[PDB]
Amino acid sequence: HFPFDEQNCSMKLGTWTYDGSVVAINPESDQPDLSNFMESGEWVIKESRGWKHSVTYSCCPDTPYLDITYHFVMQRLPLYFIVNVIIPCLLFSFLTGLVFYLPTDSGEKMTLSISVLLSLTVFLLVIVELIPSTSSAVPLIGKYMLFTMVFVIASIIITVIVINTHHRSPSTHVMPNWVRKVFIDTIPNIMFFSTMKHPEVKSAIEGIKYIAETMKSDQESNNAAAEWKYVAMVMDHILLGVFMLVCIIGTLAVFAGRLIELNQQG
Amino acid sequence: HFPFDEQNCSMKLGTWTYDGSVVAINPESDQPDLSNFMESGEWVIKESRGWKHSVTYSCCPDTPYLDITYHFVMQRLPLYFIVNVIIPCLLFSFLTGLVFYLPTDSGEKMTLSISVLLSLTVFLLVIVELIPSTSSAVPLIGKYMLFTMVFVIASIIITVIVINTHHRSPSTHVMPNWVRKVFIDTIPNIMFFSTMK
Amino acid sequence: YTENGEWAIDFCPGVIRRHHGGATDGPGETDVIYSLIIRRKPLFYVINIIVPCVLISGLVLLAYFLPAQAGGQKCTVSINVLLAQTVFLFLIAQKIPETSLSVPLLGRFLIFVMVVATLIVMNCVIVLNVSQRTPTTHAMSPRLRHVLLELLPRLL
Amino acid sequence: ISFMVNLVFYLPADSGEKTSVAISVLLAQSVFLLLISKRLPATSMAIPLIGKFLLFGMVLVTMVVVICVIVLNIHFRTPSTHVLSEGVKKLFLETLPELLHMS
Amino acid sequence: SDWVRMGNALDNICFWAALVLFSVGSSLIFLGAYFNRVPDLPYAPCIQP
Amino acid sequence: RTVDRLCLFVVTPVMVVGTAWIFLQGVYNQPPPQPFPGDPYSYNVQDKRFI
Amino acid sequence: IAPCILITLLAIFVFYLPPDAGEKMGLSIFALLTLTVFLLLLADKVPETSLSVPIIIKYLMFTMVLVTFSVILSVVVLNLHHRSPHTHQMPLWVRQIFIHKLPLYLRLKRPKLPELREVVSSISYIARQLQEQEDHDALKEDWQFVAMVVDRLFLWTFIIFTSVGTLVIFLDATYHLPPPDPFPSR
Ligand SMILES: *[C@@H]1O[C@H](CO)[C@@H](O[C@@H]2O[C@H](CO)[C@@H](O[C@@H]3O[C@H](CO[C@H]4O[C@H](CO)[C@@H](O)[C@H](O)[C@@H]4O)[C@@H](O)[C@H](O[C@H]4O[C@H](CO)[C@@H](O)[C@H](O)[C@@H]4O)[C@@H]3O)[C@H](O)[C@H]2NC(C)=O)[C@H](O)[C@H]1NC(C)=O
Ligand SMILES: *[C@@H]1O[C@H](CO)[C@@H](O[C@@H]2O[C@H](CO)[C@@H](O[C@@H]3O[C@H](CO[C@H]4O[C@H](CO)[C@@H](O)[C@H](O)[C@@H]4O)[C@@H](O)[C@H](O[C@H]4O[C@H](CO)[C@@H](O)[C@H](O)[C@@H]4O)[C@@H]3O)[C@H](O)[C@H]2NC(C)=O)[C@H](O)[C@H]1NC(C)=O
Ligand SMILES: *[C@@H]1O[C@H](CO)[C@@H](O[C@@H]2O[C@H](CO)[C@@H](O[C@@H]3O[C@H](CO[C@H]4O[C@H](CO)[C@@H](O)[C@H](O)[C@@H]4O)[C@@H](O)[C@H](O[C@H]4O[C@H](CO)[C@@H](O)[C@H](O)[C@@H]4O)[C@@H]3O)[C@H](O)[C@H]2NC(C)=O)[C@H](O)[C@H]1NC(C)=O
Ligand SMILES: *[C@@H]1O[C@H](CO)[C@@H](O[C@@H]2O[C@H](CO)[C@@H](O[C@@H]3O[C@H](CO[C@H]4O[C@H](CO)[C@@H](O)[C@H](O)[C@@H]4O)[C@@H](O)[C@H](O[C@H]4O[C@H](CO)[C@@H](O)[C@H](O)[C@@H]4O)[C@@H]3O)[C@H](O)[C@H]2NC(C)=O)[C@H](O)[C@H]1NC(C)=O
Ligand SMILES: CCCCCCCC/C=C/CCCCCCCC(=O)O[C@@H](COC(=O)CCCCCCCCCCCCCCC)COP(=O)([O-])OCC[N+](C)(C)C
Ligand SMILES: CC(C)CCC[C@@H](C)[C@H]1CC[C@H]2[C@@H]3CC=C4C[C@@H](O)CC[C@]4(C)[C@H]3CC[C@]12C
Ligand SMILES: CC(C)CCC[C@@H](C)[C@H]1CC[C@H]2[C@@H]3CC=C4C[C@@H](O)CC[C@]4(C)[C@H]3CC[C@]12C
Ligand SMILES: CC(C)CCC[C@@H](C)[C@H]1CC[C@H]2[C@@H]3CC=C4C[C@@H](O)CC[C@]4(C)[C@H]3CC[C@]12C
Ligand SMILES: CC(C)CCC[C@@H](C)[C@H]1CC[C@H]2[C@@H]3CC=C4C[C@@H](O)CC[C@]4(C)[C@H]3CC[C@]12C
Repeated sequence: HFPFDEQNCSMKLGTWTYDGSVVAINPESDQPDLSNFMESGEWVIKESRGWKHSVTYSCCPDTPYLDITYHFVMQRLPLYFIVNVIIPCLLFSFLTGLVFYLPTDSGEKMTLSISVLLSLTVFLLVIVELIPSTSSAVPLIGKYMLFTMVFVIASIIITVIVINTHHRSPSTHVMPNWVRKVFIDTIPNIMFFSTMKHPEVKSAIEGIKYIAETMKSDQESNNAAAEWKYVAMVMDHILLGVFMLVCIIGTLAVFAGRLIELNQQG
Repeated sequence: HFPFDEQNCSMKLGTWTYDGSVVAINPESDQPDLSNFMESGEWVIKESRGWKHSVTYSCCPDTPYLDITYHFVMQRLPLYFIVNVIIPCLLFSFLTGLVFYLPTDSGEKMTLSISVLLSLTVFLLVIVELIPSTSSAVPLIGKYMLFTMVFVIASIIITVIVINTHHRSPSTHVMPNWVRKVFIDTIPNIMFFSTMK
Repeated sequence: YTENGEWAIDFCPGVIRRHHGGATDGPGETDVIYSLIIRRKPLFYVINIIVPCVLISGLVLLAYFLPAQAGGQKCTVSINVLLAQTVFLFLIAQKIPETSLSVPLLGRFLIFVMVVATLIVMNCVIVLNVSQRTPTTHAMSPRLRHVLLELLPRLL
Repeated sequence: ISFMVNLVFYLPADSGEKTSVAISVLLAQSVFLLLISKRLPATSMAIPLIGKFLLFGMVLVTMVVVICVIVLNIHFRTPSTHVLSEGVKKLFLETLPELLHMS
Repeated sequence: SDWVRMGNALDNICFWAALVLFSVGSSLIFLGAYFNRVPDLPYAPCIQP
Repeated sequence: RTVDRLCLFVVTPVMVVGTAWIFLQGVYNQPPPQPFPGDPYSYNVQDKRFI
Repeated sequence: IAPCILITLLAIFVFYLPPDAGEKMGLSIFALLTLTVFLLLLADKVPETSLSVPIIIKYLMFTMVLVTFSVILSVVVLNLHHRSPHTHQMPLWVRQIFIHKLPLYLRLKRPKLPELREVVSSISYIARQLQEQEDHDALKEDWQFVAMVVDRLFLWTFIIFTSVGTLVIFLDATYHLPPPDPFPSR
């Protein structure tokens, strides 16, 4: 649950070379003395208590072995990690979805996406510098950071797909019927946006006719390309919505469980 | 010659307060005892030898000063620095020249060159944390990194000049005769000539 | 016993050794040697370094799908993946051991993906150079045209 | 690397890679500042010479980025968005080019 | 357009070449680790399960 | 283009002169000839001050 | 502090960069990357406690949020600029607010016989195509002017928001003087 983690840490004390039959130990009080305890800027001691334990073995039934274990329940103060780790990750995650609102014709989609990835990679140095590095379990910070990384990678891949769809040449590529039905016909129904008699004389005559046919063919080619551009624009809208939803719900699914648990337990 | 360097360090031993006329020292053996020497993951001991030395000063000719000096010739194992330092520098050096095969109309020449420069700048962190921070001489890795940095910088300068030349138009400039003769006439004759004049 | 956060103790045999008992050796010697066989739990390196590095290094394959035009940003993607790999090199330099008896797997993988990224950068540069040729500067080579456009689809 | 920022003035505005070069030089200077920050104490008696150069270079590179933004803004003007007065044409196409020995 | 088609064909074949290289090399590097388990020694575990 | 050329010829000399001044302050920085200002003695082995 | 100020100035100046240059995103996002480098710089210096946030950390996060908003609103401006005229119909309220009302307040002045039959057909077709091109260009110019007006509005808004936030933080830091008396009365 780091940095919202609670730690139970003990201190077992006993006479190393004397057993309970020659030296008996008893706690002075049921709790440790915290009267002169200096406040900690990183931890809060919720509970503290000292328990006496006696252990006897069948080999030595007349010599019990005594110890006093003091344990402290400590709760981490998470403000430092919230401010220095979580907020930049949230900003990068929010910026991840903005590429789907950035038009392909700007020529800056990969700039934005790859540079967000670069900023996250550079911030990974900060992540390693700040949080501890252990393999006992995946921390909550680690889960959120990995989620953000996968979010950025998926955004980059889907952005490349969208750009490729945008630049589909109408000559080499022909439109599948399923793409037309899904994206031009069905999906826009739920889209509430702004979307949708000398030889020389004869040569001159043929030249004007050829120019007219050239402009006509260019018009058809541009319309066919514009269909692909419209398709990519529909995918971009849906992906913007989906990625903004995934960002919010991923943040909630990561943190809200432990946050609600701590809220309910005071 | 770092990281392919060979180092000769010794250990000078002697009685601090006793001269040779009261306490005499002699080595047990010609060489240090290395029978129980644990393997080193960074150095190989090529040679080892212990030498006795006697120093007499004119002030006190009858009181020699003795010492036994054990020296060790050590060769660095360079695989770590080859893998971590030299190979990335070689990759950046190779990437430096690829900008000159990029078309100017791509609008990616500066992106490539500047990103290579930025990679080298980030790599300077690795090198300065790894390189010895001493001024006795330039380490060989330091020379190679300075080479790569200087020549990616030169590539950036020349790429800017090439882009400027590519974008020229009669509305801003006029082709001089010498440029035309040098670049359009003579050089293509001694080239592959696949590109038409 | 609380297991170490990174290391699991699998085996720990003990042996009593005796040596130097020969006449030339002189008085015999003995010792006790315990061999702690410990296994690393690699979860931290998997989550924090290896998986992000693998994904960022796989991104260069996407450069093959971008258009070979001014707005394609094919070289943008490849060289920035190389830059991110350099950042990961700085990250990994703080963790790996600093011996030279062998190359660690993490370093080997990082250098391999860096070499692959460099080759893909060269490949993208070549593809761009081929794609944006115009008749005002280049003459149409028919050998390459036949090899790529006519022979290849029929061979495929 | 700091002197490399001056090449942006010789880059044409149609290349579309000017502010990228300048801001990348700024990023490299920031990396060098990070490198130097680990090597000296944080005393206030004086600014180090290398620190003085780095601050001066960062300020100059920032000014160069601003200049590049302004130059691109001027370059991409058209009749439908701006009006080109005769005074600007006289100053910037006749007098300054011949003063500066431009082609 | 012929030049663009040639570039597209080169990019298509080179994608598969690069994918095979990346996959095979990464798989070999990590399979080196997958076969690096602790050897089956003739001793009991240090900690009883 | 004219604005760019003017900015080149205005900005590059400023950069060069500022860098040169900043680094020349350090290039010609040496400790004083004597260890103690105001004391002409060099505190060297050659210049022994015999009683 | 000084690099952060310079980065903030560049983030402001993004909004003066024309959309046609195709360079807004690079400048804004590399400013963000430089700020990330400076966050790495501060990680080795700042205290690790959680009772409060250092004011320099507050300034760094404020600058990061400013650059993030500059990125977001540059994306908005580019979306408006590159808007395809035939796929979008400009709403009338957009026309009113962003072409008639706001530009005055932002000081943006917008300036302003088979052969013969086949000849007639071809010429008429070419003229009709060019007229359609002119109409398309007019709608595109309307969208681009809306983008320019929105860009100027965001430029002024960023100047105001940067000035206010920077002044608040800097005055909070400046007027934190040590106590005149070692044992003040509370
Ligand atoms: C963090 O970790 C520490 C351990 O390091 C935990 O400490 C334990 O706390 C519990 C109480 O919550 C202790 O349990 C109590 O122990 C008392 C003493 O037991 C010793 O002495 C008796 C003598 O007869 C022996 O029989 C016994 O074996 C021990 O040697 C008991 O008297 C208590 O009894 C109470 O509870 C039982 C039911 O459990 C009732 O039947 C009784 O009537 C009575 O109400 C109790 O068992 C435990 O011993 C502590 N362990 C140690 C090692 O100190 C912390 O609780 C933990 N913190 C967390 C996770 O919040
Ligand atoms: C790393 O650095 C160390 C220290 O500088 C070097 O050690 C020196 O190694 C050389 C050998 O290459 C040593 O020189 C040898 O010294 C012997 C000393 O003999 C003793 O007896 C004489 C009186 O007879 C005394 O004066 C002396 O102090 C000793 O008590 C000599 O016997 C050797 O003789 C060899 O050279 C002479 C000619 O000079 C020949 O006539 C002989 O046949 C023979 O070949 C020799 O002079 C030197 O003393 C070492 N110095 C120290 C300080 O230990 C390492 O060599 C170096 N490692 C590298 C760079 O590889
Ligand atoms: C490296 O660092 C060391 C210190 O660690 C410097 O040494 C100091 O050098 C200065 C200048 O040489 C010394 O200051 C001088 O002290 C003299 C003696 O003062 C003592 O005696 C008088 C009574 O006779 C007492 O009142 C006084 O408190 C001291 O106990 C003075 O006579 C010198 O006077 C000079 O300065 C005054 C004021 O400007 C003038 O009016 C005089 O004419 C004259 O010029 C002077 O004040 C200082 O004591 C040294 N510190 C030590 C030895 O610890 C090195 O100079 C420095 N090296 C470099 C290269 O920077
Ligand atoms: C740096 O850190 C030190 C230590 O933390 C601070 O020192 C504390 O300063 C405060 C404020 O000056 C002190 O609090 C005051 O103590 C006075 C004396 O209290 C002692 O004596 C009385 C009996 O006469 C005992 O009952 C008491 O326990 C103490 O032994 C009180 O008289 C003061 O009360 C008056 O002022 C307060 C506030 O206005 C009113 O509410 C009261 O009604 C009354 O008028 C007051 O409590 C405190 O004792 C100091 N701690 C020490 C000395 O250890 C420094 O102030 C701090 N420096 C900074 C931040 O600048
Ligand atoms: C070193 C920094 C300064 C470099 C200056 C280089 C100049 C080179 C020479 C430029 C010659 C231009 C000739 C053609 C235009 C003539 C008419 C005219 O002036 O109006 C045009 C502006 O044209 C300008 O260039 C105005 C000056 C720059 C404005 C940017 C902000 C101030 C400078 C940067 C900040 C300095 C402090 C912070 C950084 C240190 C049209 O104006 P507008 O677009 O309709 O309205 C602008 C309104 N706005 C300003 C609110 C957006
Ligand atoms: C602009 C492009 C071509 C790069 C130019 C690099 C030049 C300026 C660099 C590269 C190597 C440098 C030299 C490397 C080492 C030394 C020795 C020492 O006494 C400092 C100066 C001196 C002599 C340097 C002077 C400047 C230098 C020659
Ligand atoms: C450049 C690409 C192809 C490979 C990238 C990985 C590099 C670092 C790998 C490939 C082959 C590897 C070598 C293969 C075998 C040996 C012998 C062994 O006794 C020591 C390590 C050493 C010398 C390896 C060092 C690391 C190495 C050089
Ligand atoms: C990465 C791709 C491209 C190339 C892979 C080549 C393979 C065969 C190389 C890469 C790394 C190499 C290993 C690196 C180091 C060692 C340790 C040494 O004591 C024995 C050989 C051994 C175990 C090598 C065996 C061969 C090896 C596995
Ligand atoms: C600048 C804005 C836009 C973005 C960054 C938000 C920063 C400044 C916020 C996030 C969390 C905040 C802290 C949350 C709680 C506390 C504890 C108490 O002592 C009040 C102030 C203090 C210490 C806040 C100071 C401001 C703070 C650090």
